Amino acid sequence: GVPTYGAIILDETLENVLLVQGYLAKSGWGFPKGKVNKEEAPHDCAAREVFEETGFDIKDYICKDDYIELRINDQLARLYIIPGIPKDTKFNPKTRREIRNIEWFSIEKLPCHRNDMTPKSKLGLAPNKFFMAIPFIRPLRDWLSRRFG
Ligand SMILES: CC(C)n1ccc(C(=O)NCc2ccc(F)cc2)n1
Repeated sequence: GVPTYGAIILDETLENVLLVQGYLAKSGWGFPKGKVNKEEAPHDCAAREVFEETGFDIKDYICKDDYIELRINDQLARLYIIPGIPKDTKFNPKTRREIRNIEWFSIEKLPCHRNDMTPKSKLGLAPNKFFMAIPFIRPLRDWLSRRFG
């Protein structure tokens, strides 16, 4: 699969993260990210996808070594960590045909796993609108503890 790049943007307090909500298959909440183009450097793809989805340019803030990367079903997703962005920043996507809404979420309230259905003796996981963000939440909380305390 083609690698994806984007950002985990936090506010000044470090307790909120910015998620975006797409449509249809991308109908839940997730970190802003997208597929890398031919010859495009990972930091440039992250800034482009982030600016396409939020209107906010992270180029002057990206730190090369500060990211979380996960391999999910043989697709690599790397989100550069971008703290300290004021909560009153005006985010607007470029294409409202792709992004429904953009919101800050409390990190501590976000789930870091989906729930089973052991109540119902049924296998699998219950739907959760934060499905795409979930895999990054525990690695983020651990990264913030290490790098900030
Ligand atoms: C399996 C399905 C649920 N899926 C695939 C990708 C996403 C996702 O990333 N959702 C949030 C999102 C990010 C970028 C964007 F441009 C629009 C929406 N969700």
